[PDB]
Amino acid sequence: DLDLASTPYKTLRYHEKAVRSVNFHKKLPLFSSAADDGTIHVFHATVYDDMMKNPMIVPLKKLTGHKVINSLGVLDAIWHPREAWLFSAGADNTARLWTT
Amino acid sequence: AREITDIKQFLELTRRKTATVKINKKLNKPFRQTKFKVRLYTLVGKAKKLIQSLPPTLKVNRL
Amino acid sequence: AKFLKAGKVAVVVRGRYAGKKVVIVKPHDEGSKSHPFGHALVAGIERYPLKHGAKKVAKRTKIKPFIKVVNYNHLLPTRYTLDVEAFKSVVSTETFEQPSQREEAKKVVKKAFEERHQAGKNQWFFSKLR
RNA sequence: AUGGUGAAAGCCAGCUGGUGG
RNA sequence: GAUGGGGAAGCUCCGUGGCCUGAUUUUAUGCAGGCCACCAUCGAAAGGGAAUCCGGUUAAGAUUCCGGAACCUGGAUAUGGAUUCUUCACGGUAACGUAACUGAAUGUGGAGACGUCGGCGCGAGCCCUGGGAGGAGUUAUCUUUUCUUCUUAACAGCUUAUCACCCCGGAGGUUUAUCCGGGAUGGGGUCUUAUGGCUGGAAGAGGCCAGCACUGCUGGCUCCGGUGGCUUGUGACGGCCUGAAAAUCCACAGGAAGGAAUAGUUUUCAUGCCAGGUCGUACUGCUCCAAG
Repeated sequence: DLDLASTPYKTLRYHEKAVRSVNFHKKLPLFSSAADDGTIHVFHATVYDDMMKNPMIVPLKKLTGHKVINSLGVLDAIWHPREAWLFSAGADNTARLWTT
Repeated sequence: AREITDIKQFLELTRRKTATVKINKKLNKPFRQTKFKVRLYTLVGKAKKLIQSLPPTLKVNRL
Repeated sequence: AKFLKAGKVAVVVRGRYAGKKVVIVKPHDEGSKSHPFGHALVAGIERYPLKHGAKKVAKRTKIKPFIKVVNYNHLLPTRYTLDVEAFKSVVSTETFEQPSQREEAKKVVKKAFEERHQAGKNQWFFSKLR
């Protein structure tokens, strides 16, 4: 939080391996997190900024499918500009697209 | 006394016993700048956004 | 060629790791695009396996390994050698410089050394320099 | 008498010319 | 200088234990073992030593009083994290680095803590002044003239490294002053922050002016530069025979000790709280600052 303090406001540790890609959705408030364990998660955030209040964050659901190869899982991901669709890549020479 | 540049950090101190607001003038074109200090912490429509949002449990005197 | 082939024992000299014995997995005399010079790949133990009630024994036998590339200038040649192919599959040039495979290689090395100090073999490697 | 008190080395250029002091 | 002792009948003289472990210690509730090496004290208000700076106050006081803002020693501690899903973490080959990330005996290292002198880089004070903003003065002779004000603290984060050190290299670089090399010239980097710039402190302080009150207030300015001799602190080199002691802090080799299921261990991490005694302290004054 660039307005609260230098240190992170909150930290997550549910990931079982190194986190490789984290990006913000261009339109929606959701942000995705992926790691080498082949697990992808998406969190909703209360981006409200009309008042001096911290944003509330909630998990949505777990995602998987990027089998770990050579200990490497999800390599990179990117959010769709306008809809809650996520593109993911992995070490298995395969990429997966997730939709509602 | 520290170079705090965070607004919510200052608000936490205010919400944590009287503040003060300082007004200064400078040119780069001429421009106005203001400071907010509490008991030392001194933060650098920012003035309105800060003052109007101040909790009623605090007293602030200009200059 | 040089005698610093796979399985050759070595000791770190710089990076504050001096005194920690390491085992050479594979040498690179010509180096690579990164580190274009003679440098070897080595693995070692950060903590040595130093009327017991069978509980302190497990703690003593616990080993914390480390893996890192080291230049020839920071290696002490050793007159001893031991088996290294037991974990060459996970410890390789590709594994270095790319997570999280470093953690898996460290875990494999830890398991191998825990299953090596027990039923003593290659004792000189597990000896800490005072 | 008794018992106390005080005080020019070096180095640069071609033996000759130079720098440091 | 007492003290373990020794002369002198004699006042008097000479001589320079406190720590750890154990089921409570088998003929029965009476104590066993292991560590190390010595001699108190006094003697420095110019030595070492943890810590405060700006403005104002008097009939005498202040770095003590006040207004403002920090620093150092010690302790219960309270919260969050870290230690990682579980038992004392990592990154780069490297100089090295992280907010934290247990360390007993035993040995060692750094600071403390160490002569004298020559030169040079750097911060910065002084001498000088350019442009500009206000006050004062000469002025029959010439003078866009002479004086005068333009100030920025302890402390904390950035930023800042001569020196020193690390990777490629394989036959000249360099100081004021001759110093370095078969590992140099060069290319690529790390670090000890001396004092340099920023901000907060801090313009609300102080100072330079104008106005009116008839016992104060209201308006502005307090700016932007430069290099040409004196000075100080430090850094880095170079000439000659070893220039103190102790107190106190930190680290290193060390791996005994302790670490899990209605809070595993700790708080060299961050925030917060409390206390910090006695004396000297006014004045005068062998030793301190010195413009052109």
